[PDB]
Amino acid sequence: SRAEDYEVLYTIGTGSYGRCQKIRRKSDGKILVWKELDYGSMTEAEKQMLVSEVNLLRELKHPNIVRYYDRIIDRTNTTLYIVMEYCEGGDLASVITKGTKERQYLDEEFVLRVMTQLTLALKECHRRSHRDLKPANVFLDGKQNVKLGDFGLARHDTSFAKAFVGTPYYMSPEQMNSYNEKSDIWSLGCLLYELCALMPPFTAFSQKELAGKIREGKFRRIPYRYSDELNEIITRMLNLKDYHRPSVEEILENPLILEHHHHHH
Repeated sequence: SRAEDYEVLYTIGTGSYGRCQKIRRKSDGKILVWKELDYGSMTEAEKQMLVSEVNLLRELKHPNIVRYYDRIIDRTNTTLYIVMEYCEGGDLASVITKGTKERQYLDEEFVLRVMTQLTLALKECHRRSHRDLKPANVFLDGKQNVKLGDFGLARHDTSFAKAFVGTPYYMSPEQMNSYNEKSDIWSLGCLLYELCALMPPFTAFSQKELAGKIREGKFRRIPYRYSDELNEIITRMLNLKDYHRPSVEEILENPLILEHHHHHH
């Protein structure tokens, strides 16, 4: 409830909408993070819609979704802190960057973990109907656990540029032309493909050239070090027809997915 109940260790990264900080809860020394959000320029309406979301966030409890812990308001600096689980392994974008730098591909076992644990995260999200599946929104803890952590809450000058300058590599064909769970399967397919090939399935120097590419639905096979089975399931998620993509259930029924690919806390 109070900011004094925690101690900032250090700033992990400055988000587009405020700092993320590694913090220690005083009572037990529990290592955590919080997101620093300056609501000083918000309207009474934005702050109510902002509350609605913190509450929905509060309501997710899943091993494969970044755990919400606490809210804190510091009215003196008009700062809202959102306390969250600390994920020691960082995000998947950094992992993918690392794979490029060191010119080495990620173990198939790792891809299976992300596939399994992210699919389970999606199924939870779907059940409760922010689940945008970019590498930067997916985290690893210290026990080979994978957690989804889209923090769209934080979303207008810096939200305009990000929506406008940013390239929609993961945009399904349908969403190019409402809610559609099969659109999330496509995004997952794009994510896992990039985890394998270290580049997105569709790439372009223009959103129009990217739309054309996406509409054809053609991409390179992932590297040959990855099994034909893994390539099949990923290819299936990248199908042009939403109804040809696997459901969450069909994905988890795949013989590739074993117990040890699931979370272990």
